[PDB]
Amino acid sequence: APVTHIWYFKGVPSRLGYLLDLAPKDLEKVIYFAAYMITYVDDERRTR
DNA sequence: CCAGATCGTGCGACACACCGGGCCAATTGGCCGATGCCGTCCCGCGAACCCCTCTACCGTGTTGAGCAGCAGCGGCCT
Repeated sequence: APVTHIWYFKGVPSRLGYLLDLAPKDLEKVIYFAAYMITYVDDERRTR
């Protein structure tokens, strides 16, 4: 299974957080299997 | 003065100088040929060597200092 690099996750400032605009707590929750993340949504289909 | 050392000279011996002959001793050193023991290998069996599998009373919780970013809150502004 894929894993993350600790240098680009933990070190302040959280580079992943800055790039994706995620607070470090949310990122830590996601990567360490504590909450889901929505990675795709079909806006036009649901609106129709 | 004059007689032996030194040297001249002479006669002989002569130890080889030659450069050429004519045979030989010692001493071979090869493996010739024949005989014999060891290295390698191909099984043969067996001791051990490692891996996998299953057992059903039941049983249910682990210092100080320096610098920077984030969360909560007081208080405008709409």
